[PDB]
Amino acid sequence: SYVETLDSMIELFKDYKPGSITLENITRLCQTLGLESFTEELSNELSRLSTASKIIVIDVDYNKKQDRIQDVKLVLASNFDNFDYFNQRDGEHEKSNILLNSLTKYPDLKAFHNNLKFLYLLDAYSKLDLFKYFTELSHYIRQCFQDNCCDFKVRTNLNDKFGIYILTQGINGKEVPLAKIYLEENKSDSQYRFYEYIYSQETKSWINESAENFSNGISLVMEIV
Amino acid sequence: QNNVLNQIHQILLPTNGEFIPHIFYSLHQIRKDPNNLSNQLETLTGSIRHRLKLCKSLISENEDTKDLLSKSPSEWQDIIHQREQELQIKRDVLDDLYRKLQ
Amino acid sequence: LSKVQLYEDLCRYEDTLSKLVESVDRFKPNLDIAKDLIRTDEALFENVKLLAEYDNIYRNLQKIDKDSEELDSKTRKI
Amino acid sequence: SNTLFDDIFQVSEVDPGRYNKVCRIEAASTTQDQCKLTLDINVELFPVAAQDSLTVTIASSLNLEDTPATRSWRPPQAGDRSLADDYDYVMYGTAYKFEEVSKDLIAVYYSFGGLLMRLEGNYRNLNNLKQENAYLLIRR
Repeated sequence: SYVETLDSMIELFKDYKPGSITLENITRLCQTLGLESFTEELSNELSRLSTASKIIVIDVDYNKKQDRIQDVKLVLASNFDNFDYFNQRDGEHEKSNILLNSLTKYPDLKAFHNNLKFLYLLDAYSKLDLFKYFTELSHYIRQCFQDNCCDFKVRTNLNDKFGIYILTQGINGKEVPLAKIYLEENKSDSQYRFYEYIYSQETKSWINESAENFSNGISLVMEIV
Repeated sequence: QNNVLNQIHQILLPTNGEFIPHIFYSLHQIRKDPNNLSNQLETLTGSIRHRLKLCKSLISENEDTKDLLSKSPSEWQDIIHQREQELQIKRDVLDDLYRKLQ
Repeated sequence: LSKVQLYEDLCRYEDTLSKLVESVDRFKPNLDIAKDLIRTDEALFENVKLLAEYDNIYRNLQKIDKDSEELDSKTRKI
Repeated sequence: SNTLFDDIFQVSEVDPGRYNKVCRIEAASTTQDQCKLTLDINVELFPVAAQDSLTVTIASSLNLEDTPATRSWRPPQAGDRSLADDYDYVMYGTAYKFEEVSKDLIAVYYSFGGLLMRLEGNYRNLNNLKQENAYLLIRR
């Protein structure tokens, strides 16, 4: 009706370009989707912005001099605190988080807005711990593609954005992003109880494992890059 | 350093909220109260709109910017490259005289 | 005004923002006007970047203008 | 053409005044406890009693098709389709005042040839009414 329409308008207005690199744009961007945030001032020249409701505690070390953040510190209060938030791709073994790259390289907060939305989707529907499920889904699909004996290299967190990227070795010898898989909310219906999918090593089939751990209205879908 | 371009450049992008952070801050303060007369977004976005009229006034009053912004960059490069040739031909019509006095 | 394309750029920027705030104030928002506003805003940003290029090459134009006129002055006094 | 404002009103009381043909009615909406109506009715053509439920509709035009009076009025022909066909009492008049009663309530004043009507409501359903000519369509 009226609330959903204005929510769609604010969603599109954040989806184009949600402000520039400054503290108050980050504050209102974090506040507008239902995350109350508190700002901790280290000094007159440096400040910290922290968001925490029940599990996820993200902190950015933004500076008022260099117009650039320092580090990203996120701590999970759930049962799995080893969540993968770095970039994993072939060429080098550098382990840098996505949020730092989005806040430093791009002068616009679109990638940061998408990452914050994805982390809210992980946090709000966590007794299916979506951090460990998203971490282990890459390994599960890599083992599934190993059984198919075809070259489909699986890498995670490409293009400064979360997601399980499925790439194939082409003629040029460089991995080409054709399509990535990720967890996307379905607004048409939320009653499908999403299962923790396990791929069998022997009988090469997917067998449902979820019996009590539950996620609300989520699905694993494909989009074309 | 040309002036009117400079106060244009720090009048639409001051050294922050460019145009849209102000407008989504306005429609964010609308979220607290949708049921009051003083909740018109036009009231506080008029400051940005007054900045837009200031931009109009500064670009309309100046005429060198009127020709500055009217031509394509490759046009600018080719006309400066055909404006260096007459100073070059003036250089050679002085240096051949310099040769002739020797 | 009719020769500088940035002028019409902020003209239909003002148009899209004005009818967008009118539509949301009348409690009937639309999507196509927002897409048009996005299309105008991106072109406004490349217009700002090409205005920066215009700015630098106008410094170049003024440099060659003043050196050309002083060499013309030297030429006619000679 | 389309409905500028539609609501169902409960007539609180009907005041004859010092008139024989025209009565001033006081009505309030059934859905809202905030949108109330004062209206003059030719009761010989459309009798209204107290505690009557009237569906009050304000429209910019009577034709079913959307807008593309300054045109001379003509008597309706046979087979003419209009928005008046669905209602029992249609009045045409001029908006002459837009009053802001409170911080949230706005008042619209219409004059149907001297038959005045004062419409209250919040501004999220009366915003379609503007300083123009509107048809007032009433059915019981």
